[PDB]
Amino acid sequence: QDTLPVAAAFTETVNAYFKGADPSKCIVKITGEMVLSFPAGITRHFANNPSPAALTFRVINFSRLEHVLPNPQLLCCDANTKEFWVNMPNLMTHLKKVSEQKPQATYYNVDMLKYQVSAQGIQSTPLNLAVNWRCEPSSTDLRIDYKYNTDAMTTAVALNNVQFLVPIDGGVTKLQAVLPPAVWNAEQQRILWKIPDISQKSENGGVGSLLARFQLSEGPSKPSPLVVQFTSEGSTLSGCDIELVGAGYRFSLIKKRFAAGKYLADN
Ligand SMILES: [Zn+2]
Ligand SMILES: [Zn+2]
Ligand SMILES: [Zn+2]
Ligand SMILES: [Zn+2]
Repeated sequence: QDTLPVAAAFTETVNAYFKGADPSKCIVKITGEMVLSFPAGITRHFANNPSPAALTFRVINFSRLEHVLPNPQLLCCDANTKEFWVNMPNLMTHLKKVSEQKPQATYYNVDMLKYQVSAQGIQSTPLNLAVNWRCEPSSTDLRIDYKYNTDAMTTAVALNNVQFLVPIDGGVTKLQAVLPPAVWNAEQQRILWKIPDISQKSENGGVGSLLARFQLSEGPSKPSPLVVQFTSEGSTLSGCDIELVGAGYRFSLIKKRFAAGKYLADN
């Protein structure tokens, strides 16, 4: 059983732009990459195997992907499934090069597939947002409504390190009625909320509001984009998975994760 243990990862990035409370105006773009990881020692392995067993895999739910770019050195020579035969001499050349360059490395990550995920508006979005501003001549009311949305992801999984940053115009003298607690950057004139986790297991099922009032010393505030951050582990957005075909290899791990890229909301 000289089967090389190997690892795979899908990593997805969701971009979203929300416009007031109007779902039809939400612009969504999801991208991703599939990466193969080879464990230190592969070089010795290929030293014993000049003509190794072919590395062939199949990507599940392939129809959910569009704009697929296969590694032009390692790949490319029907509905929902696509099979690949990795180019072995080029993979070994590669792995020899990076190994003789980072000999201390515990694994070598190789990019196989770059792709886009067919998205359908606000449904494809793991965190729904609606922002409302009330801009008085000397006062500003800010409301951020968020909703954890399981429909965007393959399996119900938490959002981690969630950040809500928003610039406040008009020269703020004082913060009032701030709920939950946030952090005011004075030098930068902008407010930041942090929630460590959001999910079904969160309070109110992952549905919440961020509230702030601001006293101004200069005119009204002009609303600015809410910028959001979060990461996630244990699920993809695309619903893709990977399988080995043929003998000689084993997946030691298949890591699935996604993260917010440009994730904005306007008034
Ligand atoms: Zn071996
Ligand atoms: Zn096929
Ligand atoms: Zn290379
Ligand atoms: Zn990469």
